[PDB]
This record gives sequence, structure tokens and C-alpha cells, in this order.
Amino acid sequence: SLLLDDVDNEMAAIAMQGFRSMIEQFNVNNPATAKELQAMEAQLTAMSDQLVGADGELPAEIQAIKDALAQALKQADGLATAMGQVAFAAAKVGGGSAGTAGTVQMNVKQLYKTAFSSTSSSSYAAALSDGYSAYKTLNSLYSESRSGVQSAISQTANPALSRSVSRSADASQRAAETIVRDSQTLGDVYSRLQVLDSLMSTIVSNPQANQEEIMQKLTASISKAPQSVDSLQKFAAQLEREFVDGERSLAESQENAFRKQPAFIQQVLVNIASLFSGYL
Repeated sequence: SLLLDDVDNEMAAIAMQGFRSMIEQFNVNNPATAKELQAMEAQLTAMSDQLVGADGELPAEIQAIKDALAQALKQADGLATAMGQVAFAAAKVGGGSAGTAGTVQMNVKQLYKTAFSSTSSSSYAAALSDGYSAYKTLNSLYSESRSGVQSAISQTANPALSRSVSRSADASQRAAETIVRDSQTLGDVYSRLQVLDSLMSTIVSNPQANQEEIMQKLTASISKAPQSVDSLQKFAAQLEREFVDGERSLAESQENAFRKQPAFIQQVLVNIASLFSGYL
């Protein structure tokens, strides 16, 4: 009876290819369906057979994915819950601790829940906000994690971030429009929001810095951030024009950053959700 944290490379790649094959069975751009859930099950069984044989005992983490897919067929939360269990398993294969696999699972599951949220939902803004918190948490964890946990994160989170988006004086409103203008997917939104977040963080941490230095440092940070990079650099340059261009703009940006930064980013998220939702 096999334990996933104690697998050889051939079986690690078998498992991960099975997870990748499950992922190809759905389309995040439309509500999840019985057919997709069933197809994921068929891919899971094909990989399980390779792992332990048509009759061997399923490892705990594969058991969990099976249970999850079973429930989702009986009743969005369903596919999202199953993909969190996929990300847990993949994280365990990669040598992650229980705590790490748990964090990966909770936060990947959230990205799918955000991907499947309708823009008309009363909870859409919330879901967009929760999805950014999950994004950040995953990017933090990615950096400090073993390679296989990195693969578990990116391979399960990316499909949710691929969800398409499209649009329907105040700085937070101006930032929202700038992010949205340059974004096709949810991943585009969050990666560009993170650039703004980093711009604000750079100002706070370097209050004496002028425009050129702020941008120099931000550029370095974007180069050192976890994983298109040229596109985020180009986006940084677009933020420069809006919020760092000249002494007046910088002074405005410095007030928001020193005095309001979390509130500002959450107001930006509200305004981004408004642009996708049409609602105030």
C-alpha cells in the first residue's frame, strides 16, 4: 500500500500527469458540469491504475480526491473542492508538510471558487478580494517551497487564473481602470494588482525616494518576484505615468501609501469588481 510522500520519480510523474490530464477535462470559463466531473474521475482512475494497479489500495490523498469528485456529482464548489484535493495530493508528492499542503489546498480551492463566481453575484466583489488574498498567499508560499510543491501550486492554480475577464479623479478608481485595461484573465488582474501593491510598498519603505528611484526599485522587485515579466515591467511603466509622474502625483501617491495602503488596495479591488460587474 503506497504512501504518496514516499514515491520514486517515475511514480511522481505518473501522478502529476494524471492530475494534468484531469485538469484538461474542464473549462473554467463556464459553469462546471457533470460531464467534466465524470471525465476527471475517468482520468483519476486511469492514473490510479498505473499507480497501485486496478485493485490496489488508493493512497490517502487519492482517496480524498475520489471522495471529493463523488460528492460533487451527487450535488462550482464541487469542482473547486476537488481541485483543492488535487493540489493537496500534488503538494504531498512534492515533499510538502501537512501544513504546506493544507495551505496550498485552501488557497487553490479559493482561486477556483473565484474563477467560477459570476460577475453578477452579490458576493462577486468578495470573491474577487478573497482570490487576491489567496494569490498572494500562494506566491509567498511558492518562493519558499520545494520544487514539487512549486509545480503543485502552479499547475493547479494556473487554470483558475486563466479565467477570462472583460470590462463592463479618484486614485483607487484610476488604478482599477489601469489594471483592467491591460488584463484578459484573472491572473492578469492579480499580477497587475500585485505590481501596484508593490509600488505602494516601495514608496512606504523608501519615503525619501524620488520618482526615478521608486521606479528603479520597483523594477528590481518585479525581477525578484516569484513566477510575461516584460509585460509586468511595461505595466509598471504605465503606473509611473498615472501615480509617479511629477511631484504632485508622487505626493498624492505617498499619502495613500503612508496613510491608507491596505484600505487603498481593497478599494481598488472593489472598483475592479465594479468594472467587471457594472455595479456600485
